[PDB]
Amino acid sequence: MLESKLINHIATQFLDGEKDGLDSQTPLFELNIVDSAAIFDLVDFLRQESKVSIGMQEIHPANFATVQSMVALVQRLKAHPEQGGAALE
Repeated sequence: MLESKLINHIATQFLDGEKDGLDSQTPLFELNIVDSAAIFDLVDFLRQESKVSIGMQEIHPANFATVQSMVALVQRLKAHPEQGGAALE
């Protein structure tokens, strides 16, 4: 249900608080519903819950194409200690 919590978050600012075309298993790319702008928000949600950091370099919608894409993107960096902080404080 955590996967629908990241949806309804931006579904407010994007869809007037309605869920249609935008959900976890729904193809965010094929329907083009979510912008790359809201990816930055979906990031904060995932990295916060999973207690990890991700770099802006890795923050792009290609990796957040669906729930199964974005979940697995976090799962790869989970095995890393520290990453993303390149030329950044």
